[PDB]
Amino acid sequence: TVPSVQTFGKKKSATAVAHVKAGKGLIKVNGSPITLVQPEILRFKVYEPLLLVGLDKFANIDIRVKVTGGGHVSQVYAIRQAIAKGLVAYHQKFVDEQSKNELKKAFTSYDRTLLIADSRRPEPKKFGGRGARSRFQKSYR
Amino acid sequence: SLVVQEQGSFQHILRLLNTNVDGNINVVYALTTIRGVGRRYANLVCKKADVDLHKRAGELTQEELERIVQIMQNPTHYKIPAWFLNRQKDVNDGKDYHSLANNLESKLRDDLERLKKIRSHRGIRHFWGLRVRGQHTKTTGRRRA
Amino acid sequence: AIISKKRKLVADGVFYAELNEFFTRELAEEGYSGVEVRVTPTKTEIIIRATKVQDVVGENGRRINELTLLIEKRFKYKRGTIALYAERVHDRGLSAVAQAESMKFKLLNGLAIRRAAYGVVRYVMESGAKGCEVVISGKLRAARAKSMKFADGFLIHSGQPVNDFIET
Amino acid sequence: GRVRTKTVKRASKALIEKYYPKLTMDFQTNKRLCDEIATIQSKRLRNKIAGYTTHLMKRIQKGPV
Amino acid sequence: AKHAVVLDQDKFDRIMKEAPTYRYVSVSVLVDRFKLGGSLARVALRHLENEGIIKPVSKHSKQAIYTRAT
Amino acid sequence: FVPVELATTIPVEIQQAQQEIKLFNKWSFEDVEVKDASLVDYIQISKPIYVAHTAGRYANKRFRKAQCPIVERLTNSLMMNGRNNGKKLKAVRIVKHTLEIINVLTDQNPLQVVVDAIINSGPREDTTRVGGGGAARRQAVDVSPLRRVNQSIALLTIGAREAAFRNIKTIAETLAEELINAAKGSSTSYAIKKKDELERVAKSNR
Amino acid sequence: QEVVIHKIRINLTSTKVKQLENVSANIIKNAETFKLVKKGPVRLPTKVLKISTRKTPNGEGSKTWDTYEMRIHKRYIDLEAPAHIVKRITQITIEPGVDVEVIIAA
Amino acid sequence: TPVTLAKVIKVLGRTGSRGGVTQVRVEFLEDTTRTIVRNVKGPVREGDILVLMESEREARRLR
Amino acid sequence: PGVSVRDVPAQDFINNYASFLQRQGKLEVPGYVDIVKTSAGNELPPQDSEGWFYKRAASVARHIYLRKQVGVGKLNKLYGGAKNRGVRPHKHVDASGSINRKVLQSLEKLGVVEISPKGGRRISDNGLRDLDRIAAATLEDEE
RNA sequence: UUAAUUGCGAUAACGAACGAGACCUUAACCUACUAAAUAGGGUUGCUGGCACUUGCCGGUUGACUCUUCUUAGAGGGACUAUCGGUUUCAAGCCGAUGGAAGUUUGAGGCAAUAACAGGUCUGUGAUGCCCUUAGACGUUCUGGGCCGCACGCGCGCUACACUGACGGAGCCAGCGAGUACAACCUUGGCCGAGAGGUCUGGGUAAUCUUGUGAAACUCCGUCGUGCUGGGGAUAGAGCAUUGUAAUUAUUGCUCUUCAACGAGGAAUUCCUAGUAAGCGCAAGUCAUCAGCUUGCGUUGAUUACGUCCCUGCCCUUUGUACACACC
Ligand SMILES: [Mg+2]
Ligand SMILES: [Mg+2]
Ligand SMILES: [Mg+2]
Ligand SMILES: [Mg+2]
Ligand SMILES: [Mg+2]
Ligand SMILES: [Mg+2]
Ligand SMILES: [Mg+2]
Ligand SMILES: [Mg+2]
Ligand SMILES: [Mg+2]
Ligand SMILES: [Mg+2]
Ligand SMILES: [Mg+2]
Repeated sequence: TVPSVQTFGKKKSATAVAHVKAGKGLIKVNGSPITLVQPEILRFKVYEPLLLVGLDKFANIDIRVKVTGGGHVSQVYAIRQAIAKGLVAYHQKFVDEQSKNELKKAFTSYDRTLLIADSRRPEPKKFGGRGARSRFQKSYR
Repeated sequence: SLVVQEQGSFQHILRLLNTNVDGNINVVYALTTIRGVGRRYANLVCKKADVDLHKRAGELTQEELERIVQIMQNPTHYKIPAWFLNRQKDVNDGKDYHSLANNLESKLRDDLERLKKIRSHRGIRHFWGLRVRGQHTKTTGRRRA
Repeated sequence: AIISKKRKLVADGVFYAELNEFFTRELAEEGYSGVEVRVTPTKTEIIIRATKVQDVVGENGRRINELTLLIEKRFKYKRGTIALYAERVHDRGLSAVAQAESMKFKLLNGLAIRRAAYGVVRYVMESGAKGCEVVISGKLRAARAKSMKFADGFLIHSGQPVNDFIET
Repeated sequence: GRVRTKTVKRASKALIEKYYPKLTMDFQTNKRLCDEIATIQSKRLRNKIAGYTTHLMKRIQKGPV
Repeated sequence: AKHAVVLDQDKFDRIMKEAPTYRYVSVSVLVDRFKLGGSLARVALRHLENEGIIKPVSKHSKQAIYTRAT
Repeated sequence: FVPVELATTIPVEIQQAQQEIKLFNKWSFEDVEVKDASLVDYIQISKPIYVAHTAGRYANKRFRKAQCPIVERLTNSLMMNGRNNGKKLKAVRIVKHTLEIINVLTDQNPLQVVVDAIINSGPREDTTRVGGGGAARRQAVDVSPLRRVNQSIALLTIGAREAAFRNIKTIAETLAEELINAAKGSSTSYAIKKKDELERVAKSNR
Repeated sequence: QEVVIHKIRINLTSTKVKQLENVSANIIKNAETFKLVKKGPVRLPTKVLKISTRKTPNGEGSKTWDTYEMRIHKRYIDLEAPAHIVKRITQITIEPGVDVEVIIAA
Repeated sequence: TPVTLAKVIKVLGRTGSRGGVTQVRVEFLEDTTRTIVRNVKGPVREGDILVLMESEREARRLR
Repeated sequence: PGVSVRDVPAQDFINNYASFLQRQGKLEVPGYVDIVKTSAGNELPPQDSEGWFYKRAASVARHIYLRKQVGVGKLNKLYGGAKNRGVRPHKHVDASGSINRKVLQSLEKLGVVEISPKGGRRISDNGLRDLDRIAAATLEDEE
């Protein structure tokens, strides 16, 4: 019934699903709040989308996320991309478009992907080597 | 926790079990210096003394050293499970025992003799001064004892 | 049975690939090409494509009824659930294996090797091939080995248009 | 290294030959115009044909060739 | 060994006199004054945050920077 | 100003350092103008970013390495050596502490010292080996200008790692000192000495 | 008179896709004619079977490899329908290659 | 240290026996319109700036 | 308002839980304290040694709060790590079997852990009370 | 120009095929369809605790409904697209904008003509002819042996630590794979410091193992730059496990031993992006063994984005007493 959007986020193979809602201002992840995350240095990278647009947008908008796959710094980036879309999808739906443009302008000037879904997936580790490109070590001595 | 107040300077070495207990540093790692003790055994011993591992313990009390030495001598009397030992299961039908100092190096030389007496595939390889535990020295280690 | 889906389907593929190679060795005289094994409930239709269909059938249930019982004794089955049908090939030239076993026989019997290839190529062009080839190798006279190559038309070697088009 | 192949350039030459009309400058139109007329099996090849047709149209504005 | 590991009351007093009015305060910069060894300096850093006197900047394990109470 | 109540409670110190100013991690990112052409529009403080870490598709085109923040390049160059290859998290932590050292060091914005360090350590003219018949004559060639930036960035973190090996002095304590020595043109650091070494090598081969 | 719904699951597992998808379309079209409550053609993850192998017999020359693999397409068509209507939908809609199979027990 | 601050006008091809050197014509910042073709070590774009000690000494294609 | 467990970071929580256990001293002892490896790859036993186990059971408690039904092996596997196996490369092996079982058995008697159906253990009524109070206490220390 | 005999263009050549490309498979995007209690969420029931107001976290296959994520069908989508220069204003290249994707979009898969005395008669009831054909060089048992070591090179691993080591604590992946005629993966519970036993299950597998809560990582402490707590080799003894059989330690674990080695000379390998490097997992072989390997995901830079200086190859012109072709 309430105005809501289900904004996903992705990096490498990490997958965060940020549900947004109307209320006081929850921004939770797997039950735990925004404030934890717990790689700890990249707490501020998940604060980045909030501080750019402002805390005022979260007085109405109530976010809640559930993350699966990938690793730590990927899931940070999964959350982070689930958050930035969370606002834009809400401001597109139930608020003016000039604000949503002002979001995108602020996101694009400080663009660390954020809105843009990241492209990079892993090259297969094809044979004749340890990794993908990385070959073995020939000898002629 | 506490920096060393009071005059201090209570002996740098410190001899124990005919071997050199290094001053300052730590009990555990002064014990490792003794011929026969390692890191996990010495940390086991420090528990029974009830001394802090944070303390340097070259300024130890003499009664505490006498406990430690007795713990080295007797495994079975004290709370030591008796397969945490250097040697275990030896002679005919009886008990496990170990040493940790000049007593151990002598015990090792006695067990090396025991191996030489039996003339086993291990003991024969000790006579040669070569590779006991079926390891290939086709390539590796071209210097040797 | 029951086994895992991933192990059944590989055992089915094996079973087929065993059958395929048996019928290559056993039906050499009949001019066999390939099997098409269908597995429905109760019955299983083991269709066998071959040139000399009258020789595969024999005289109204004779060689096929020997082979059905052989398949049952290999793979534990009962009578009724296996059923053989020997059909003709829709244009023999298009199928490569048919021509392979013809070239096999022509060499075995006694014929000019070059002309044996040229005759079979012309047949394939008459049947309706955009292109064709025959490689024949080993020692076609003399001690030292050679390859010998006889061909016609557009031959695609690369790409996927290969599994689709070129019967090898 | 985007140099369009022969078949691309061969068809697109024969396409604009027969259909100078029914080719509005822009791609998506000319793309749908290509799949109508010529019978391409691929998707990419068809898109790549359409890609050259356009480049032929855009030259056509600046004189002949 | 290069010495500067031995603990004394004379060395205890010099550390307290060498504490206040000091920009950099860390495990390295104490040891750079030929002081008590890495951890003994690290413990000495811990005492200098008992009741102010030197206040913290960073809190990390080994990257433990402090500065005087302004 | 204006701490808005979000259900998931944020600390008071964090809510203050937000919105009003486009800061770095805690302190401001502004100022730090170079006033030396060649390094302007490459050593870019003009691009404000809040953490020294991105995914950053910079290694793709050619001059997208210039648009990358200078702080990330320092975490990036700090990742050298196979023990520490990958692991930005650690390097970002180290970059955090170097800046905190400089904040304590005679006040001053720490990014100013970071940028002032890179400017001095960048070589003016570097020699490249020419064939020229057979012998190893080296013509003096001009360095331009990401190459000055890129070599200086490595030169700095090489001074850090060389000091760091068998040493109490933490990579941040070493790097910060290398930045300090490079800001106040002293020629005691490894980055400045190696700049001086080539210069010198440039004058000799002209 | 009966109308006893046993809840029957249909198993479709096979290599070929264009047959399988056509088979799966044929059963749902039969369900639409017989008008039953049924969950649609569910599509389970494709178990890809990877046999890694050196191309050589001899183990000489360069060390080349061939991932000889097998595609598998595991599908489901769950029926909330009686026993007799399942006996009909087993008799018809049988194509070659695709492994039609019935669980029958909820 | 008398430094001459130089600025690029045209990259005159990639030169040298090896790949890592470039001939580039230079219109220096102060006192403009005195064009000199001097070599370059690293990556270049039009309108870039060059720091160097020794300015008025024109370089040729390296053997 | 509304107080919760997660708002307190896990580091400070387990310390506050450890101190809470030291104040009671009724968590119980296993019988192998400091005569024990903890992980089957680990050259040195716990350095804190005395205490320690109170931090351990606090950790198992908060893990069992967060998860649905955690048993012994899953803890072993979680708490395990890298063997310094030699000149050979590393491997993962699950931590000591019994100690984690003695952590669970002790937490069952206190009333932190409750036995769950299907497979494993879940949380009691009175266990959830101490978790929330310790969460409230650490939040007051931050403020 | 192109990665390309890829194309423009000039043109005794014109239009063609093969190879390249196209194709194929996979990896990238869809709040646009079709779908789910073997994939996940929302309300609500019962129910656990909190602050105690309405609010927060839950736990339940109790209901109802949804398909964003998930799978995976069917489609589309990128065409160097639009703009700018730049280039006989060609082929194309270069920079911005948007766009999931602007490196042939990424990676492979197939891969021509002609061959090579490359390798394989130790994958082969694929095989010619020399071998042999019962004292068999057949088969089969039983014990060894391939693993021996003054010593040469060749892939590899672990390190020479303080970007660390050791403790705890935090704690997030993907490829996978797995037994009913056997003995597979094996949670959950008890015993054991371990290894490992045992009862019991679940699973022929998006269902159970399994979120394979893997490692490196992140936090707080111990040691501080000493062959030190770095480094683990060599050793002794025991406790386990596989197998009929373990000494020429099968492997694991226990405690003890603490050797060499303070970043490696001449040389030379690999590499241009989710790559290198790190890290672990994974199946393969396997009763038992991982430093191996084909896959996988995690952390993720540096530096070109050029040139023919070396190396190799390719053409082209030239020469050639060569054509079994510089052996
Ligand atoms: Mg072709
Ligand atoms: Mg191709
Ligand atoms: Mg190690
Ligand atoms: Mg490709
Ligand atoms: Mg040969
Ligand atoms: Mg033979
Ligand atoms: Mg061998
Ligand atoms: Mg190899
Ligand atoms: Mg699974
Ligand atoms: Mg040692
Ligand atoms: Mg070659």
